[PDB]
Amino acid sequence: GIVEQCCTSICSLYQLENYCN
Amino acid sequence: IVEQCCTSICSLYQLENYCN
Amino acid sequence: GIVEQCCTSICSLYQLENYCN
Amino acid sequence: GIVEQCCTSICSLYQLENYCN
Amino acid sequence: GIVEQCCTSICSLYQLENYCN
Amino acid sequence: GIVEQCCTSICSLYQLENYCN
Amino acid sequence: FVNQHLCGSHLVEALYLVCGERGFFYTP
Amino acid sequence: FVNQHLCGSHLVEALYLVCGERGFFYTP
Amino acid sequence: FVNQHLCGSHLVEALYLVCGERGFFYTP
Amino acid sequence: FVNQHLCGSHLVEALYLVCGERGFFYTP
Amino acid sequence: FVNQHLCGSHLVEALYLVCGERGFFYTP
Amino acid sequence: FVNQHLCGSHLVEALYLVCGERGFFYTPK
Ligand SMILES: [Zn+2]
Ligand SMILES: [Zn+2]
Repeated sequence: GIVEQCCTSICSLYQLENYCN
Repeated sequence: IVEQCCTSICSLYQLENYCN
Repeated sequence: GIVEQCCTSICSLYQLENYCN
Repeated sequence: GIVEQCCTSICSLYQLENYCN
Repeated sequence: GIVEQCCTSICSLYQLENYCN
Repeated sequence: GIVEQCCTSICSLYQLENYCN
Repeated sequence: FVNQHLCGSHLVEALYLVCGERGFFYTP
Repeated sequence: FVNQHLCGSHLVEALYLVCGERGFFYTP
Repeated sequence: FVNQHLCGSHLVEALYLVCGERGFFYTP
Repeated sequence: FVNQHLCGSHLVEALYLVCGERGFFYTP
Repeated sequence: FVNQHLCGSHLVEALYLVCGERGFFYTP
Repeated sequence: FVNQHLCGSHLVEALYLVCGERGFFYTPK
């Protein structure tokens, strides 16, 4: 999941936007 | 949650209710 | 001790409660 | 100022981009 | 008496040294 | 870079004071 | 334990601590 | 915006900044 | 990226999230 | 409650949450 | 070094930054 | 004051505590 990617790699704030409500 | 912990006061126990 | 464990390994909240006043 | 925008009032992350180098 | 020193009223980092063990 | 130093190595609060305004 | 006022980023921090890897939902 | 590298509570905090009041779900 | 009330250390944490290595200046 | 991996300031924040206004002693 | 308003988790963090591995005692 | 090891957001927070009102510039080479 994006969450795993941010920590092991890098992620964009835009990808984290997928997790909002 | 908000009306509980932030407005009033809650315990770490109550917070488990929001765990998935 | 417990504080070292938390960082080098893992530890429980109940264990951390040993440090309260 | 930054504070006279995001703290007293409110702002978006996009606005915060104005204070980057 | 520390929260009275830094929270109610402001304090400096030097003065926080008084609470180091 | 003192900031690089703080993270790759270690630094002192006094050195951080160089970046203040 | 104890009971405190928990707001904003602070409440989510407490949530991350209590639930950890189990995940949680944050919905005002 | 730049590509971020975030773990644990830092990720939770960033989720809070991006989502805000709308809230969010943390699913590892 | 909803608008929020960001003060003190919370505001500079978001400056870091947004700017990253580009760095940023913070002057009241 | 889940087990945790806490280092530096993250642990003292954990202690603050778990102990409350009762206070605590940080003895590394 | 300046004088700031430090309460709760913020105060315990300043205490952590100033004292480091020496530890400290937080007794409200 | 003890010496510190500060990375990322942790360093910017130390900066905020050290500079306070004066403000600061975060210039990572
Ligand atoms: Zn705060
Ligand atoms: Zn960290």
